[PDB]
Amino acid sequence: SQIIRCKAAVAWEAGKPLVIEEVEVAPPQKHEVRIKILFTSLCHTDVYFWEAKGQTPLFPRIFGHEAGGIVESVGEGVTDLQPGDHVLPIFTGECGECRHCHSEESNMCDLLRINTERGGMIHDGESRFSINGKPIYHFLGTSTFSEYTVVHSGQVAKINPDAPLDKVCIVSCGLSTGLGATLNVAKPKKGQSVAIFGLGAVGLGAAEGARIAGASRIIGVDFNSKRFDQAKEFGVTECVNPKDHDKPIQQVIAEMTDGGVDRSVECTGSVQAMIQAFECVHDGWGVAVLVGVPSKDDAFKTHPMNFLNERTLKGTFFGNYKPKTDIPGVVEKYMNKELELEKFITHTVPFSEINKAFDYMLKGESIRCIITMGA
Amino acid sequence: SQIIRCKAAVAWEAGKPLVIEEVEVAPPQKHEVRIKILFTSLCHTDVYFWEAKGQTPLFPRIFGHEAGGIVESVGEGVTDLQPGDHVLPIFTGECGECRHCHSEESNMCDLLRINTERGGMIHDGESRFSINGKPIYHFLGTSTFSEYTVVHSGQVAKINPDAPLDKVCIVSCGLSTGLGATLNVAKPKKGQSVAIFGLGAVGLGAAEGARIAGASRIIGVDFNSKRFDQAKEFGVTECVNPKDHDKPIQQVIAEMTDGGVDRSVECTGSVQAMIQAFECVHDGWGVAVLVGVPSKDDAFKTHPMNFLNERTLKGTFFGNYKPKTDIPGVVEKYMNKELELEKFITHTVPFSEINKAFDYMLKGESIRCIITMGA
Ligand SMILES: NC(=O)c1ccc[n+]([C@@H]2O[C@H](COP(=O)([O-])OP(=O)(O)OC[C@H]3O[C@@H](n4cnc5c(N)ncnc54)[C@H](O)[C@@H]3O)[C@@H](O)[C@H]2O)c1
Ligand SMILES: [Zn+2]
Ligand SMILES: [Zn+2]
Ligand SMILES: [Zn+2]
Ligand SMILES: [Zn+2]
Repeated sequence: SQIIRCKAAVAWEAGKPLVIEEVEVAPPQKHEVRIKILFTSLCHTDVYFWEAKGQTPLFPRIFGHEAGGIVESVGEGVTDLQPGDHVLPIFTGECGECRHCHSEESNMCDLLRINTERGGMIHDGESRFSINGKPIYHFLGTSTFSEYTVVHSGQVAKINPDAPLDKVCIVSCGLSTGLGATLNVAKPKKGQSVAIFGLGAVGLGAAEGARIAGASRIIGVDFNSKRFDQAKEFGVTECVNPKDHDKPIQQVIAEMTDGGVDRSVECTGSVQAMIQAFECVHDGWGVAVLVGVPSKDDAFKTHPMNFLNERTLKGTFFGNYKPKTDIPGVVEKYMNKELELEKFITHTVPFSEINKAFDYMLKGESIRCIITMGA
Repeated sequence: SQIIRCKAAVAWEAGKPLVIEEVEVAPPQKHEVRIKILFTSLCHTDVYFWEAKGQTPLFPRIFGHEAGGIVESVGEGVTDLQPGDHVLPIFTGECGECRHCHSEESNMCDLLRINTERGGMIHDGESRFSINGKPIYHFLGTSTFSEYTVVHSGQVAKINPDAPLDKVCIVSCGLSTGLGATLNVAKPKKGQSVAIFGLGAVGLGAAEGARIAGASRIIGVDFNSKRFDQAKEFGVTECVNPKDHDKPIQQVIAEMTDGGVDRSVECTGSVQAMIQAFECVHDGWGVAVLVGVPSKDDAFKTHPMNFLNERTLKGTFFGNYKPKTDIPGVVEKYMNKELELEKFITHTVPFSEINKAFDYMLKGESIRCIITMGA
């Protein structure tokens, strides 16, 4: 393997439109594999770092971590992948030899866990992308906004090759995160009630999951009332717009629910919402799960007696799925009609029109928009 | 059943020496029981409300909520208890028919949960205590600093009659609170490491639980370095005093343990300790437990990524033990030589020297001082 010349959607500057550039993609080194991206979608996390809203801004940069693609070649030492394999890159990985990989509870691999500041590869600290000899930096070790990318093999999930990559690409971030937030972490019992603050693609995976758990009540909570109608299709039974109420939104919920919900799942990334997501669960057994990544440093607060009232609070990342281990299995779940994915997909654009995807999410019009390479 | 005259140590005024008086104990009304008290000990919670540290001063009052005694009579409607049974009054009850009692998760009876303001019985708002026809108020529905007391049956754990009442009386508050915090909420795995903040009766219960639980490293955290020596008997392998460190205490623990403890237990009620207790645990699988009850209203505060890096925060009450159902069981553990309680009892005084117990505890000289009626 040599260096590939391909198209990538490059961000040169914070909060500005992406540019399709001809870039050069270096070959994979030890433990890296080089992937042909076939399909990708946009996740809000891309937008947050694209706006350099919160994080250390780093530009120029190639975003994208929700994708479906094909292994083009593999690096030295790689035994679990080969050219031609159908794969999903995931923003956080699984080495199989750390305590966290070794743990039943955690997916925060000491090696391959999410790192949002890092713009280069693990191996040598260099970027595999460049234009005119200058590095274009990586994202979450995936950088899927390029026709070809290089990803550590540990962050690459081989899946059933008959799976349509243009549906199952959403399984690589948003969908599983919400889903897992519910099934693996909150773990609502049959008949129980669940509150979900945020109804984007993540929130709706969580809803799909609580329904999957047999929750009897799934309360959708969102500031954008226009997200409400579609939400019932994913298992949501009622929606609440905090603006439509004088009461504290957690007080609104506690009253709806003879005291508060059984589980809540936080999907938007607002600390007050987190505060609100925790305080809206029932005492004694309520468990709140935070999953939206916050931009503020605002503290989680509250009178401790809510806890001493035996309410638990768990935080999660990527639905606590182990990437190489579980995710191939989840994809199988769609072939098997447990999971209905087409409905998460509301827009489609060609790679050449990738900027339409930023526009749609920012207008609250899309859940997921699929971007198609080669167009 | 008629009225009883006996000795009681009555508090007429805050922070003042208790005085032994002859009082009258009315018979128990519906769902109540009258208990002959054999042994009682003091507790920091007694001193606080006795000092009128914070709440609403209420005097005259009969304090005491750790005791072992014998059922003398039961009021109409009591079926789970009869005259002669050995019991422990608990500061909080289990009505068995409220929403909390029905749950698997919670021990916070909607009916019988702790109340520090109430001076009379539930049934009728009246006190069963009097001197010359004037009420002496209850404390925590137990008032065990009396030869006889009347207690709602929901607050009485019928226990093993072979149990030495002069040992197992401490199981009804402080001790079980810590113990359960570990074993029921934190649930440290065999071999895991634990940090415990606060080395009072509660901490030492928590420390004891972790030992029982098979923790391999049990780190004690307290500002009074003089509690450190006695903690090793309770399973603590090492202690750290923040006053001996410039560094934030959570940062210190994290380097000592290569990232933070597997489990933590916050036992002081200091909010600053709550933040540290949560932040000193390991990401991915760390679980922090707050059990110390705050005396101030400061909010818990923390950066959200601390959660999303998959830490978990749980608060519990009375160690998540159900008063009527579980406390008898913890007592079996002492019987079966699983629980070593004796090491907690540092003093014994006759009921007549009850004011010494205040002194001993106020000089921080005691863990527990057992008080013996009839002397
Ligand atoms: N933990 C993970 O591994 C993981 C994976 C994917 C996404 N995320 C993060 O999850 C969050 C959601 O992602 P998404 O793609 O589904 O976003 P999205 O923009 O498509 O949806 C966000 C929803 O939350 C709503 N919202 C915004 N502020 C709110 C507030 N104060 N109160 C209530 N609702 C509010 C918005 O209306 C929006 O509909 C993001 O924060 C993302 O960075 C985390
Ligand atoms: Zn994402
Ligand atoms: Zn690992
Ligand atoms: Zn006590
Ligand atoms: Zn009850």
